[PDB]
Amino acid sequence: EFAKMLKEEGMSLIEATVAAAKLRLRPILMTSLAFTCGVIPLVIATGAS
Amino acid sequence: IAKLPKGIGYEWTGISLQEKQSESQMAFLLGLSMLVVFLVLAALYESWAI
Amino acid sequence: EAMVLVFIVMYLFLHNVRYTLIPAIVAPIALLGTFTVMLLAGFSINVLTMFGMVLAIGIIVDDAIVVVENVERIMATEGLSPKDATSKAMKEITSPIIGITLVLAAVFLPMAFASGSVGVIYKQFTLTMSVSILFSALLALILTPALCATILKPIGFFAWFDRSFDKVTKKYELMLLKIIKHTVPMMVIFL
Amino acid sequence: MSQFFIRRPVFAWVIAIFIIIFGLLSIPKLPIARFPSVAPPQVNISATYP
Repeated sequence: EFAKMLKEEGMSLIEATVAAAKLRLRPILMTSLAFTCGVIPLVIATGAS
Repeated sequence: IAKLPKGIGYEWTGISLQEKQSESQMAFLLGLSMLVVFLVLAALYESWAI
Repeated sequence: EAMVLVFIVMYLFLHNVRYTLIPAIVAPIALLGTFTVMLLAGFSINVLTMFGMVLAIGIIVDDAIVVVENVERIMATEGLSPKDATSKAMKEITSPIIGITLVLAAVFLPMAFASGSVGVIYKQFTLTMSVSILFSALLALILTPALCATILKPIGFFAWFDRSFDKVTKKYELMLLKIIKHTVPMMVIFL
Repeated sequence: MSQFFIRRPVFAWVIAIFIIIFGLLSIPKLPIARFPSVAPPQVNISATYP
């Protein structure tokens, strides 16, 4: 979505898409790792059930 | 009744049960009403003091 | 334990207690709202609905994570005050948050209507996750802007993390730029 | 817009307070179990014929 907005602003597809990917690295990694670490206790369960 | 022999219980029925229930919830209802009024006023007047 | 781990990771990335508490408090409120909706609908506490909350822990914060990320970035780069930075961040991120919320809520809807006991199992997760996500979206559009504008103030392992993240971000830029040229080899690998 | 609540923190705080206090009130009144009614209901007709 951010790449679409940037390209519509006037930047070329390569520049717009690469800028959108660069700027949104931290949100994506942060919100993926939050979920990944949240489910670790499920994976490493070692007792009943 | 508390002085009666052990193993004997008592129950309130009819009007008595309703009267007991009515006085059981008085404090909670009063507090909830006050809290709702406080929250409404805080929402309206943008402040935690008024 | 999932809540604790999510808080730990948010701390290890944001580096500040405030920045982590702004999104962290959202999850308990969303879960309380889901409990209210469960009472209204007629659901109950059980292993399935609680595994639903465990899975939701991670996703019901993402909107607050994004809003705090953007406000932090604006404050760091443009040097704006918390209020102006928050306003600009919201202006930028409003649409993405609505899109993510609606998509993530809609993905779970089909499972609920499945027939059989499998459908019964699916309904618990669907209700829990969808209600939690919808409540989190409201709490991120409503409360988080105000908290960021108000509580936040103008402004070891953390410095190393920042430097390494900048380096890997530049490396990602370079790698992605290299990859763009080789589009057809990329598509064949995807296939 | 979302700009409404940036300048009105009290109104978002009271909304959050309402949600928290309704959820806390609701939790005690919810049943607790292991699994839901996730099995086909069964009804038995028993007939004794000498």
